[PDB]
Amino acid sequence: LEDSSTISFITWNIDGLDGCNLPERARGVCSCLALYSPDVVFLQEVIPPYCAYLKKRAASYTIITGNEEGYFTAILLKKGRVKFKSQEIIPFPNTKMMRNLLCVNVSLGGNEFCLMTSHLESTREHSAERIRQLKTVLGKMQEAPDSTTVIFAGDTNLRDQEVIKCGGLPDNVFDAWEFLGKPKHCQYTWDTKANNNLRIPAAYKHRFDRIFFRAEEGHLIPQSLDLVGLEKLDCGRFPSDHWGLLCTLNVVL
Amino acid sequence: NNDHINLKVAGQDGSVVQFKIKRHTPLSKLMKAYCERQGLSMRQIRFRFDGQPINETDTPAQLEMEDEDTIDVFQ
Ligand SMILES: [Ca+2]
Repeated sequence: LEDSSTISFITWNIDGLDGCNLPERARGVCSCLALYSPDVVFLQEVIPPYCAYLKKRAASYTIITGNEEGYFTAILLKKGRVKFKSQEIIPFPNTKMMRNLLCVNVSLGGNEFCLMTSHLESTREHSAERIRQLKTVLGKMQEAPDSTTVIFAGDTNLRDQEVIKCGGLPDNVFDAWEFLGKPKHCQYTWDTKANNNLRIPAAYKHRFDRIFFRAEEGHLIPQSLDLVGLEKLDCGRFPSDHWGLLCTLNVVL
Repeated sequence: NNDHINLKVAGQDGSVVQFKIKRHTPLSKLMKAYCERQGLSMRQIRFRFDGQPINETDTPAQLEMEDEDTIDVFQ
């Protein structure tokens, strides 16, 4: 018996820009992935040394990258479950940090998907550009064919009231966390009190990592949302300064 | 009613595959999905339900399907 109506994925900024403890935290992330064995992984802040790790540690995922230099995004597709159809990279023209929108059209369970990830512009001071990128993303989600189901999951770096100023998610787009009732246990994906990677004890926390999806009503139904990477590794640190998000959804024809 | 049903497609091969579908979704959507997942074309396989062939236009509601019903598929 096989269940074609449930898909799972994780999205996770894995802090490739932190060079100390690179091999170890990488193995940590791959182990978290092996535990849950998601159909898709959305990775941000991946460096080339972190890709090579995934080729042989997570050799069961096909890998598609948003770039090759510096740090970029990546989407991992489970070999056998997911059928790669096509791939597309949409630039952010004013990006000062080489950010972009990576789009992967796939098949999963016989359902057409367009999967998108990005690592929108960072820091408080670049809010204006971060909102412009969100509008491009929001924008690209609607260009997609009515037949396909678009899922976006990434490190939006978004702050409170920024979505409110950008003009709000559009009618056929929902936030998985808002859909499930804004659960408390997964409300912060960047938490400096429960995470000690960046080593800044001042207690700032945000919902940087967010899942958006377009779909007609009751045709894509978020079932659960959970933090991952809560495991303190051997060095005492966590795989990243971000918690990852694990999402299970129902696809309904 | 925010409601759907679970349908199973069973093959000659012994494989059973579950799908969720709303009661007024045309079953063509489910047939097309099964062909995509299994890598089969419509032309070679046929779908039946309680003995009878399935028109693409027919809904679960019209065939009075119920949760956990099974569609049979033949090569
Ligand atoms: Ca970082």
